Amino acid sequence: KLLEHKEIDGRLKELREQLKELTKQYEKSENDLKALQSVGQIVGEVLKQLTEEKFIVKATNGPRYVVGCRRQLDKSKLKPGTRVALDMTTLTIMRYLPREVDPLVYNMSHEDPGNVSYSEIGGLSEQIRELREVIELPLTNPELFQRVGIIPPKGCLLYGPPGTGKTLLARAVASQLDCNFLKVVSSSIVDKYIGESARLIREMFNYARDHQPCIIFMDEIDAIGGIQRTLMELLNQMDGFDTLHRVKMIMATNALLRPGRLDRKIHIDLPNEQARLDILKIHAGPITKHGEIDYEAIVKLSDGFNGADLRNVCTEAGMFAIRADHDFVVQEDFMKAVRKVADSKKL
Amino acid sequence: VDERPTEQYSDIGGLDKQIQELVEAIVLPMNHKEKFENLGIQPPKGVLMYGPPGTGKTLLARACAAQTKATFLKLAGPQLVQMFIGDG
Ligand SMILES: Nc1ncnc2c1ncn2[C@@H]1O[C@H](COP(=O)(O)OP(=O)(O)OP(=O)(O)O)[C@@H](O)[C@H]1O
Ligand SMILES: Nc1ncnc2c1ncn2[C@@H]1O[C@H](COP(=O)(O)OP(=O)(O)O)[C@@H](O)[C@H]1O
Ligand SMILES: [Mg+2]
Repeated sequence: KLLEHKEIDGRLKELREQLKELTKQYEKSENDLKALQSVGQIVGEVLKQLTEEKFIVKATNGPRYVVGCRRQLDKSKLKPGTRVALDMTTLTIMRYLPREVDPLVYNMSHEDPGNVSYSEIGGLSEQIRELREVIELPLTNPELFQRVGIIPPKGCLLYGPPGTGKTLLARAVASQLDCNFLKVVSSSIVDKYIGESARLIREMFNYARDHQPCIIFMDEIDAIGGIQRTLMELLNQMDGFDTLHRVKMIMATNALLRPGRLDRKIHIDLPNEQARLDILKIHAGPITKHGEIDYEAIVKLSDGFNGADLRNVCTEAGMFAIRADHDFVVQEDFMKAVRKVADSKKL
Repeated sequence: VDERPTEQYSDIGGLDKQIQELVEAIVLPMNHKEKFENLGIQPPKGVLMYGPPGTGKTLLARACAAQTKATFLKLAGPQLVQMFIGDG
């Protein structure tokens, strides 16, 4: 009879678990009914602060209303520009919301606190040294700079062959700090005349301060808005007045070279063949190669003088292997591409 | 594309390098995939066909659409411009 009684316990215990689940299911049904009475609240920005109990809010896609805060809200949060959710009937500010998204801000705010070793950018040990000598001392010991008296070390320049790794230099030196490391390459800062400024010159330093150390990286200044007087006024504005969080502009392209207009200028040498080996090794690392592969004689026949020249030569080598099931590139395969790209670049 | 226009690659002349480039950058990565991941070479995400007018860019696009099992989704620049804000 014990087995039968235990059998009944199985049916009884099954019902108990089921009813518990049903109660959990119903308790959800009650929750959604309560949320049903909930009503939407319009979204707007607090343009101005008229008084303690009066606010000016511009609805997202409607008129601007003068409204008042609910009550138990920290009026400190409701600062000009803060998003708020007005009540649909009383139009009273009920709660503050964080601001996000925005079309233009994708590269001027994003921070990249990564760790890219200088081995990634090969053949520029000397060039990277100057970056540290230029961006390390100002960051580490502002006291010694202030002790001497000369505050602003800003400026800098990396004129040289196009795209031979200029961005990487600002990345390899990003080993310490350089978190935000924004890029504004020839755009949004002067735009020929003044087109871009504050909202395209300060918003920069803005996140360039509300965050860890960053690099403005106004690369390719030779293509800004495509004017010189505006640029001269551009580089002599309050930019260096603040210099927040040791953010150093690192323009790089090809009496404005004096201190206060352009700091140390470094010319990036054409990829040295002995350095060219360094590039082929790092660049060609990821591609599945075979043991017999040799990165020795390629440079002798590969003097393209462009960093990207080595990247596609490594990649275009794979496309050589795309035909046929070759999972690895052969020494001849690389020579096949080098004799192609090193000669194709001539056209 | 539901009518599947017909244009064999033989109909395209004078562009053997470009046809191969487009097939290898828009077709080879499409139906192979795992092979490319094997060599770890990132296939380009898009192809921009630029040249003097009438060079045959749209003809190569038609040939790819005809000789590709992929679901071609054609469209025009003017088509993605509408009066209502955000419609495009
Ligand atoms: N290389 C070519 N091989 C075959 N046909 C070609 C070639 N070049 C042009 N044609 C022919 O001439 C015309 C070329 O224009 P097509 O329809 O290819 O668009 P397109 O070249 O992109 O022109 P558009 O610049 O006006 O868009 C087509 O009728 C095409 O068949
Ligand atoms: N010396 C180098 N070391 C590492 N990568 C390089 C080097 N030279 C070129 N590259 C490759 O080229 C690209 C860098 O181009 P970049 O110099 O930023 O162009 P631009 O100067 O127009 O911004 C990177 O994708 C990188 O992989
Ligand atoms: Mg066309």
